[PDB]
Amino acid sequence: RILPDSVDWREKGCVTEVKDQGSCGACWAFSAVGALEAQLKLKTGKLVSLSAQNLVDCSTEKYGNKGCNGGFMTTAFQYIIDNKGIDSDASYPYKAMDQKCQYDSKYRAATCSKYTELPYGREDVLKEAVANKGPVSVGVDARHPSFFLYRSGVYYEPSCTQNVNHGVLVVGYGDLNGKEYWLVKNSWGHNFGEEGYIRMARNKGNHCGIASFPSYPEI
Amino acid sequence: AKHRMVMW
Ligand SMILES: [Cl-]
Ligand SMILES: [Cl-]
Ligand SMILES: [Cl-]
Ligand SMILES: [Cl-]
Ligand SMILES: [Cl-]
Repeated sequence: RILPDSVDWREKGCVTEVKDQGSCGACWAFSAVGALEAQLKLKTGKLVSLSAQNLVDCSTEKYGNKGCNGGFMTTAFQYIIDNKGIDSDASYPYKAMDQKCQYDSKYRAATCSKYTELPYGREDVLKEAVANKGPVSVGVDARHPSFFLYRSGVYYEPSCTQNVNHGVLVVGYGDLNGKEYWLVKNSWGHNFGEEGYIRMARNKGNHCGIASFPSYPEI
Repeated sequence: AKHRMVMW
């Protein structure tokens, strides 16, 4: 296999609508469902938004996760594996608050058989995974207003570190007139960035920790 | 080394 110079999973219909997590630290759950959504499309041909709320409510203390106070994409995947399913967004809609677990196997929209973690800081391996496996869940350092106020172009933040805090989804990569980037789906609604997306600097020494903790699920 | 996705 030869790696393409650019990849965009939106062009294979493997990426759902941008979501808005609202005033709730559930980025981890959106990142996890976004990665699984792509695998579901590849597996079944169906593009279905999966329930971030299912994860907030049900993948809890046993998985190190704390609902609107943060969690882990990797252990979200493990909950879906353990639970033998996750509900669709439409059946278990998102409320930007912690709720009682309400999973109902009757509305299961996807399963998960395994997940894979990529080596820390390896943007070459991240590129390979995005090209050959699908969108990849990642953490980034987003605790800078420059991130919240991003509008267009390739984002580069000299104040960034590799200590990541915010879960997002890499759905592609490319370059903008030679400025290489990662195409990142955020969960701050469509008014964020470029229609909900941010293009973050690529091959700039693991900029903002984008390749610090990548993972992706399979079905 | 992975931290929750704490300072939200
Ligand atoms: Cl957030
Ligand atoms: Cl920080
Ligand atoms: Cl939105
Ligand atoms: Cl909107
Ligand atoms: Cl944060």
